[PDB]
Amino acid sequence: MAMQKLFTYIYEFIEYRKMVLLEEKVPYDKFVQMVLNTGFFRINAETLNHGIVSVFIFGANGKYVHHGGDMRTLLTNTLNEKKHYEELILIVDKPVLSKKNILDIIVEQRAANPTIVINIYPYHLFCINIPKVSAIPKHKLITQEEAQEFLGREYLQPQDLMQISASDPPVVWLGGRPGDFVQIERPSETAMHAVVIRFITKSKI
Amino acid sequence: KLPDLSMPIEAYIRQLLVDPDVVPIVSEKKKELRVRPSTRKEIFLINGTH
Amino acid sequence: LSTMYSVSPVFTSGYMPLLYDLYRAGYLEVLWNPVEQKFLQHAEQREKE
Amino acid sequence: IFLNVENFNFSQLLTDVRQVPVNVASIVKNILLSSTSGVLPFDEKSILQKYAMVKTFCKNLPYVFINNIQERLQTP
Amino acid sequence: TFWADQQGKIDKLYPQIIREIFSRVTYDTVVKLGRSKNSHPEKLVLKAIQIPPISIRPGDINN
Amino acid sequence: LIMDDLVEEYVETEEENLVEIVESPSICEGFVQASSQTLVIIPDNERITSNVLTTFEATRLVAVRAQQLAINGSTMLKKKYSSPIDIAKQELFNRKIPLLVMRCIKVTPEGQKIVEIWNPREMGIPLLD
Repeated sequence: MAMQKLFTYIYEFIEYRKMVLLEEKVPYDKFVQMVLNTGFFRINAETLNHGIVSVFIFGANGKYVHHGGDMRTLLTNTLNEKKHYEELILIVDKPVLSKKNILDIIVEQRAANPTIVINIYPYHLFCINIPKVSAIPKHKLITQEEAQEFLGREYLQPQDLMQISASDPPVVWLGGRPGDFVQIERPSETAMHAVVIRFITKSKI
Repeated sequence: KLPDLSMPIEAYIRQLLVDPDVVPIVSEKKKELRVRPSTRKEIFLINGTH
Repeated sequence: LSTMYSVSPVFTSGYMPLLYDLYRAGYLEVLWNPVEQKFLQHAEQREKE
Repeated sequence: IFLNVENFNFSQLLTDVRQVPVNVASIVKNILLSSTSGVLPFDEKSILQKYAMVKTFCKNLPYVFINNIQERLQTP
Repeated sequence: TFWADQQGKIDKLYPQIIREIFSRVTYDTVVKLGRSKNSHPEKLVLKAIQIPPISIRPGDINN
Repeated sequence: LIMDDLVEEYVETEEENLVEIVESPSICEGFVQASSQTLVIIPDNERITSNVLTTFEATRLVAVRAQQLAINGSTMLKKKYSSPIDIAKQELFNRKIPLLVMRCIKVTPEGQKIVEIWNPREMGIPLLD
């Protein structure tokens, strides 16, 4: 049921990122038909900063996740269009994150376009509303000014803070980038909730 | 230390190479100037390789 | 009480040292009860002993 | 908070009791027992003043984590 | 013991030969290979070993 | 031929997984001394640490004062006590201790030792008597 959950939840992922939808929305059946035929589905979203975010939903048995050359060609072609392309999101199956060759083309493309953010994510990252999960506390990105004043009061450097990966599901849904700060309201059984600020580091892959 | 001009061109270039800042340029084909560094020395060839 | 017990007083904004000294010696009751002279003489008796 | 805690646990039930540094009710009971009075007459000014003191004390409570100096300065 | 195998040509890499090899390594190569300038391979061959203080070998390790 | 005192060969198995260029100048190699620090005392109104001595701080103050009274003994106390420990405890309680508490908040890379200086004679004392 991975594809159904992906279809219903990727759009709320886009909305939670405060991104306006582009193109249109297609039914489930047409969605899986495109996924099986073309090998992937592409969703285009626009950020508040007038940038463009493209979400690529690849198939588990698709050719684009079995041959590295096809993925290289797709990334080169998509990055060759005329759009701001703030972030590229590629949603793949879990074993695809283990096939080292695909990760190698991902790294090569990331090096090719430094200003362009390319991240590859598993299916389970978008198969549930992550911010609504009970076990996940409320994560919120704090601006650099608030983080700087907090660090100045505490006589701390950003590297002294507790770390959080940019591939952390709450951070992914927030859109946090490495070097940013996330304020987390965690429930507490000693103080009846607490506030912690974590430093966003390099995403796994 | 402190090389001296008394000797012909030897043991005054050798003592010069004792200083890390003084690096030589080597051709490996010319026989006019041949010195043996007292210690291990980093050199550059006439083309540029270190 | 300073002349009779090691509670040499100082005053700060929150008088936190004042309360801490009223805790070690006992006599925290002066904050809400008039007493004062009740265990002042008890302090005299203790110092004499 | 403690119903959310129930949700990501197997058998961690919401409880009415908490571990706190100060047992306020015990302090109030001790002061009332040591009080040389009882059933004070109605006083609007006194009641409102006590409410204001409690509200200010709650507002200045996190200053026990810093010092009396910052509490006096009312720094953020 | 290290052995130098040149397509079947077998010759023993003695510590003196190894020091001759390691003394030709530049500090540029050492740095570009992720090693500190205090970790030059020339220090891996010892012509003067340190006999420890008698405080750690009281009157067996002295045999 | 039978030897009993074996040494039990010792094995480590879990390997660690820690995650121009000239010879060396007189700066990169060397200078182990570490640059001297300047004492940046935080102003009294900017201090954020507690105005109450911790039991660690009060205990250390009493221990230091009593050890100093062991070799010295010129005391400002009024009542005479027969032990340096009691004298130091009463000095702390009578707010006559001649010591100060420095709380090193941070050591900066630029070479500043940012500290808060606290006077135990204007502080809360948590000790018993």
